[PDB]
Amino acid sequence: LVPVYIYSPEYVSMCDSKIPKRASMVHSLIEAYALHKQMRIVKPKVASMEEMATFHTDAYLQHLQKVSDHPDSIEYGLGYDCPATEGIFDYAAAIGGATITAAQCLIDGMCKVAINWSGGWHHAKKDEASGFCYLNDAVLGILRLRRKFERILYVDLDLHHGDGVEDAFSFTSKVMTVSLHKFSPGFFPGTGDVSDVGLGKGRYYSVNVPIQDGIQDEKYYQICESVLKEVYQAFNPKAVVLQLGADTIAGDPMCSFNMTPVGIGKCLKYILQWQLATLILGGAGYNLANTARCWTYLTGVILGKTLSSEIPDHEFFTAYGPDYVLEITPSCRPDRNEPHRIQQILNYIKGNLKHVVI
Ligand SMILES: CN(C)c1ccc(C(=O)NCCCCCCC(=O)NO)cc1
Ligand SMILES: [K+]
Ligand SMILES: [K+]
Ligand SMILES: [Zn+2]
Repeated sequence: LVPVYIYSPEYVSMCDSKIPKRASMVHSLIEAYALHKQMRIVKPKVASMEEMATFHTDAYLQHLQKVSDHPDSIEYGLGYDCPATEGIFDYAAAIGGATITAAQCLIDGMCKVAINWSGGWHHAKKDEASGFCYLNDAVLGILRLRRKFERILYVDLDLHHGDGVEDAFSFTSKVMTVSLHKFSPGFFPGTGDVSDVGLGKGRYYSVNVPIQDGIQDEKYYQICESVLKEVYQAFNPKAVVLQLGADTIAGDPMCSFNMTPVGIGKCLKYILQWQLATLILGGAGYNLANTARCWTYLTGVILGKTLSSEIPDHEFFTAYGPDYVLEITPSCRPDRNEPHRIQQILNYIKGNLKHVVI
């Protein structure tokens, strides 16, 4: 019935310690619009060792636990991108447990939509941290959904390729991954061309949409809708995990895409009208107020509400200056997506999906 909102004061505090206080900012703006009163608030459980090991190796988890300049930390992806800091293991278990909790609410029929805005760390591998992701909560959520759902669709609308989730399932046809992302030689993580379709028994069950700098709402939605329409018809998913990293939004320091929350919101609406069990994740997002703006707007989308344009007073009201509105304005810079290259990509994907059964 009513969407589940994964939240506790303790969870937000844990998450608050790259994105300082971002979790507080997201939650307080959502509360400032009183959207929490229309959702079922569910305290997240901390992920157990066994739950985390549904994906990650015990060697990696014990190392993460142990360092939470160790000679083995380079081997496990900890360092330049993923600093070893105290309590990072408790932080990871909290995020992983929160997404698992959301997945369990979906399995139990408590809701059709469960939200963990602090999840979405799509780069972590079974045995290695990557791209500021210590634990892959999306994979953990998908593996939990697999207890019930025979076909799971993962949609990744983060600026970056969801490589960790794709690689985790690249050999299976039970989970289809779809990532829209900037793809450009030199741009992290460097994978996810349209020719990347998965491996072995999973061949054609990964979909990658490489997009160039400067794309705005209308063309982004056209791409997303056409891919997801073809995907829905070909795969007939029974559950969806949706990653909504806001580093695509105009004003992010990544300064790559030029999206607003309204355009992401149309993609979200298209997925929601499927009326499937849907697990909503956040992810990256480096302009903190814009990320709160985005995910607050999307929470309203989930609840079918139109939010007031004026940022309501709350703890972080001043971060929304000097104009204090919810809307985000695209930057005045070129869209580098050639329409015929985009259509070539769509044709390639359509052909790939003709091989997908059931
Ligand atoms: C100014 N400064 C200190 C930095 C700027 C950029 C990066 C970076 O992109 N590094 C490569 C790793 C990018 C991982 C992207 C994480 C993400 O948003 N995934 O969705 C690093 C430092
Ligand atoms: K993506
Ligand atoms: K797959
Ligand atoms: Zn990203």
